[PDB]
Amino acid sequence: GHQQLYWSHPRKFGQGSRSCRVCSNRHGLIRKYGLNMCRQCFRQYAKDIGFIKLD
Amino acid sequence: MLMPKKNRIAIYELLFKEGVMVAKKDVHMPKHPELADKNVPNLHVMKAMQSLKSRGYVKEQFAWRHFYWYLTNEGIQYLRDYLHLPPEIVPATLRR
Amino acid sequence: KSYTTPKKNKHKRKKVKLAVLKYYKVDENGKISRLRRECPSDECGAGVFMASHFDRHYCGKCCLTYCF
Amino acid sequence: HRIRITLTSRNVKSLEKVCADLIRGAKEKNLKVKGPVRMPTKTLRITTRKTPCGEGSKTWDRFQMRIHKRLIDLHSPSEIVKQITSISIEPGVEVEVTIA
RNA sequence: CGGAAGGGCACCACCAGGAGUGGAGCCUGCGGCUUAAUUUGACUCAACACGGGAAACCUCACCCGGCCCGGACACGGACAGGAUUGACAGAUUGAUAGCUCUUUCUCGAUUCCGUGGGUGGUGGUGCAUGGCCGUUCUUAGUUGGUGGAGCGAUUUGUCUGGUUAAUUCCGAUAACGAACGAGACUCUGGCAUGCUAACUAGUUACGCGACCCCGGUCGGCGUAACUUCUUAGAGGGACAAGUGGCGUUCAGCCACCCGAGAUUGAGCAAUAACAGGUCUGUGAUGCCCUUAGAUGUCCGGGGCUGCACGCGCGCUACACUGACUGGCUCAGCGUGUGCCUACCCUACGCCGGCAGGCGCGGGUAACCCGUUGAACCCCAUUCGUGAUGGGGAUCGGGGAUUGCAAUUAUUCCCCAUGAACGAGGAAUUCCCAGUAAGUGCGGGUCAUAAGCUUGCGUUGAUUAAGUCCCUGCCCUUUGUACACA
Ligand SMILES: [Mg+2]
Ligand SMILES: [Mg+2]
Ligand SMILES: [Mg+2]
Ligand SMILES: [Mg+2]
Ligand SMILES: [Mg+2]
Ligand SMILES: [Mg+2]
Ligand SMILES: [Mg+2]
Ligand SMILES: [Mg+2]
Ligand SMILES: [Mg+2]
Ligand SMILES: [Mg+2]
Ligand SMILES: [Mg+2]
Ligand SMILES: [Mg+2]
Ligand SMILES: [Mg+2]
Ligand SMILES: [Mg+2]
Ligand SMILES: [Mg+2]
Ligand SMILES: [Zn+2]
Repeated sequence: GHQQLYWSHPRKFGQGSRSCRVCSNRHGLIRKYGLNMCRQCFRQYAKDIGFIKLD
Repeated sequence: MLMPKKNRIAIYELLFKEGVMVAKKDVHMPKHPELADKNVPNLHVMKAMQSLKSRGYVKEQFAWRHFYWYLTNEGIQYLRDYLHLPPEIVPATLRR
Repeated sequence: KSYTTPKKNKHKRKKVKLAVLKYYKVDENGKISRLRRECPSDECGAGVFMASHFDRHYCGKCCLTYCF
Repeated sequence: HRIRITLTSRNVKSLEKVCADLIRGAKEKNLKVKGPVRMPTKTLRITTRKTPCGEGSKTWDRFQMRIHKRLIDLHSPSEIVKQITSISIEPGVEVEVTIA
């Protein structure tokens, strides 16, 4: 049966377990301090979150 | 979409009791957190609330990974006589 | 894409008129009875019935099975 | 009778204006207070390739986020110094208060 | 633009040098071959350890099979005498996918059938685009207004000279007044025995304890001062300020005193551009393609690792300035128990050669790991110029961990095997003071996880204070039949 089989595959780990919290994209993720957003979205939102480039 | 009508009226019941509706973009996650009283996944639905949008009953915005839907005056009039509510049974929108 | 055989045929519902006629005893004597077996289901007490084959019994909402 | 507040923020001047106008009130509320003791400031560094694709010179931003934190001690009864917990608050500073 | 001239500049140029690389083994990316697929983008600088790209599954876009609709909505149909959900056997399948087949049950307007339309797409188009990045271009360059010279395109201002890192200033002056860039600016480094303060940082005293012979040691225990060490705030500090030359005695340059510093390192970065890269970051996106036998999506397996060759970034080395084995003794950045979300960092006790395992504890952190007992270095053994105890590729057998699953060996261990390699042709890269180079430690990636990258320390030089020879850059003059130059 499809209803008991469509979500039985374990993605409890791996990069398939994770996605960008703006993009739903699976590459370039920054898990440092639980940002969980891709590198380009973090580039977009770094000043808004509060990471100031001063060095 | 196939779904019990009991799950369907639980969805519209929450859409009444607070005149908005928020859903994470996930057609795979087991159940809605606010609607844990019922056996209703986010798979079991967001697309019917899109159906209310496409009929005109809600208006949709989609932030980062989260749908938001807003009830309309066109939508309340339909939904109350879909869930067989009188004009006495009203959301927080009609009450102070 | 190319393919191998014709498509796998979908299961079809065999249309039977008055699908309750396999079930009850209708006679001029004032009686009513059940041809098939009643379900021992806990959630469905005495409402619905089994699928009495020549081999085993099956009830639907509870997916219940009693063989021989 | 001994409470301790922890002031944590990112901007140092609006942290230390709260950290000063609380102590100025605490000295005129006739207490025995220990002043600002400053924990080492936590700099959060993220170095990221600037380019969305993999083209160009290999350039990197070094984004930083400095977080500053103070401890203030009060040898005071509670309601004597429960004004300054909820007054002189600016939208940047989080307060973490303990007693025991 | 010049294999034209003049004036300057830059270790992505050169000199003087240093380490190398190109030679070998292996890692990894690219091409090529092969293949069901070996997904794809990028090809001088500005593609080639790049896409944060260390892919077992997922990722995944590629291939071979099998499910699902997750086709909104509208109209017309059938439809409670049933539109249609779901299913245990048994075949069938790869499979406990009712996926189908035979048999009947269940469920109840949620549906399904068609017709329009819509949705989704790591499909295409970066030669339609946005945003972002890179590059021209790390050099000093760029532009209005008003006035002047030209019919005009244009030019002047924006400059003869001196000077500067600088279109930086003095000065000159048909220009005058301005704007950006440069500079200023913010962070970072160095300095304060003066300020603020410290039971989550200590120092010094004093009391007690332990060991030795009144004293010495103690990160052994504890409290009266203080903030030197530590933390991080407020200030101070340095300006070519002082002296002596050089200088239109200007702008400024050289040397020296006094002193922590007489040039710390970055960030930001103009106008104009480029068919540069990205549609595979995006629910940024136009158009096109596809849309139920799907280019949607899911599951299972495989590939992205395939191997006659070529290239690039790297790691290990070719040993005695070394290797092995004991002993000794010093860091600085960090990170750490997660909305989803399972996965943290570990002190210490015991079993085990070892990876490991079994128990109790701390830490959401200047509190516990931790005084981060790091490596190199230093002292003592064994070696002895031998492809040797250099080197550790390749390969065999076994043992643990993570994982649903490791075979094409995930990783780590143990034993054994012991290859090339004797300092690398033409050629060629990076760099000048805490620099190169050696050396380890963090972070990212991470379930398992560094030959990569980004940071951090530790040890610490040779040579240079110059030039335009080479490669390029800037300004002026000049020539031009070039102008997608
Ligand atoms: Mg030079
Ligand atoms: Mg040379
Ligand atoms: Mg080589
Ligand atoms: Mg791997
Ligand atoms: Mg798969
Ligand atoms: Mg795969
Ligand atoms: Mg997309
Ligand atoms: Mg382009
Ligand atoms: Mg092009
Ligand atoms: Mg590959
Ligand atoms: Mg040998
Ligand atoms: Mg050896
Ligand atoms: Mg060169
Ligand atoms: Mg890499
Ligand atoms: Mg001529
Ligand atoms: Zn993103």
